[PDB]
Amino acid sequence: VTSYTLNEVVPLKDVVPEWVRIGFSATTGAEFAAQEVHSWSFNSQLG
Amino acid sequence: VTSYTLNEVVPLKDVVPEWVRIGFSATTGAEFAAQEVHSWSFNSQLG
Amino acid sequence: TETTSFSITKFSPDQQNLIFQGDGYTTKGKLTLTKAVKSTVGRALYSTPIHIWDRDTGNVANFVTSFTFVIDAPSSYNVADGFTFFIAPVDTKPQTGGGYLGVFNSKEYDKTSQTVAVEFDTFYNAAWDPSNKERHIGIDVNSIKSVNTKSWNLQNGERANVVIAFNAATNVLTVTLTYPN
Amino acid sequence: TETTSFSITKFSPDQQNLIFQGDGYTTKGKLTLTKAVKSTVGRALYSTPIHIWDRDTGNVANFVTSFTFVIDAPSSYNVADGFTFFIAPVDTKPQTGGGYLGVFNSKEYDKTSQTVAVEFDTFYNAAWDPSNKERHIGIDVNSIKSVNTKSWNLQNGERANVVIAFNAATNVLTVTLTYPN
Ligand SMILES: [Ca+2]
Ligand SMILES: [Ca+2]
Ligand SMILES: [Mn+2]
Ligand SMILES: [Mn+2]
Repeated sequence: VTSYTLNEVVPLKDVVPEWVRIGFSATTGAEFAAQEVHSWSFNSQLG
Repeated sequence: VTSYTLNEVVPLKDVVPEWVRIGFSATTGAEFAAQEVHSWSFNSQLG
Repeated sequence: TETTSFSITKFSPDQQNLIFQGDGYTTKGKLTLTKAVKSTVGRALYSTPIHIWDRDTGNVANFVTSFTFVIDAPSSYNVADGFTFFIAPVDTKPQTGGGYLGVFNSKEYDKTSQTVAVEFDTFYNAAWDPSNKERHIGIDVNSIKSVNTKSWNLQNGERANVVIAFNAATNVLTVTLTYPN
Repeated sequence: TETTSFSITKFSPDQQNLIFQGDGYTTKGKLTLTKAVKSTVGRALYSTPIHIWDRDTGNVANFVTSFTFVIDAPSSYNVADGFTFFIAPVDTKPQTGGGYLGVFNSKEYDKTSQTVAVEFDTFYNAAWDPSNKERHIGIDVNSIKSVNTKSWNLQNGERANVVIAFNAATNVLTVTLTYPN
């Protein structure tokens, strides 16, 4: 198994609005590739 | 503590579409009352 | 596999994940469907569409919902029409008000309705409510005339906890209503 | 208190709880953001707005997301532009394409962007990517220029497992990507 980990402090309250939408993006240019997602889980708790 | 329980067989697949919305409704007529909900939790699992 | 869960223990004035119809609105940490006013209707829908069954596999979802509600009427002899928990198509709009509870339009079986509702009926409508004239909890399938009802004694202003469960292996829909006292 | 949770282990051809933008579509159990075609963009959003912080209490949500993705390119020296997981305002629409990943419009900090993205950048844009020209994972806040990056060796066609967690107590966003071999 090979893994990579990165961490950063991000003050969410100051960057995003109270309600948001979460999602995925992908683009290609003159060089390209296919980008697929096979599965997705998500859990949030406010309060 | 007073409780009430009702059971019935309902063949969901034959009455509602594959995708649905869940919610609450309330009405008043010549006679009325206030209707309100204080908390709401839901869990479903397909397959 | 596909699952979905949510829990709201207190409503925001700007509850973005809900769709409001009629007089429904959020106030003081609570969801108000109707205020104590005549001839009105209010509905609130969770905005995510839920995947209930899969045409492809024939699978049907297992699900459970829990909620706390209150009915506050002027008196035990002046209360109408009732409140429901319902499952309907994604573009559902309020239907006939009054004794139809904002969800059905007839006591006759309307296959185009595609709605299942669990009602807490506080007013007796002679045309389709149980003969005994008692308030009751009922399971509604495409029609305002319940397929099964259970007599229930309304406790005015009191908080009732309700649990509604559907067991897909069985097709059984169970409803439990409880009062502290 | 509010909680939200969802799991999708296989995508339906009619995934009504997702919003698709650009070429995003579902097919064969999978969500395709882009095909291996030149100059294109695709996005897929979960449709329910998520309540991330509260005005009132000043509370901030703890959250965790996990997903499996694959990037399939013609070869190791022909791959662009990349993929991201992002958090944006509810009304978000695709922004600039190519090196901007469909989520940003500039390498300068843009407060009005209000978008945080975790990128998996496969193509070196000289105007703002790390000087080493290596492919990398990065944390982006209102800009295409990451605040922090980590070199990453793309395994062409391999399924990567990613976990992205946010700890409201420390404001620390953590990203972990794992490959089987
Ligand atoms: Ca009635
Ligand atoms: Ca790049
Ligand atoms: Mn009835
Ligand atoms: Mn980059």
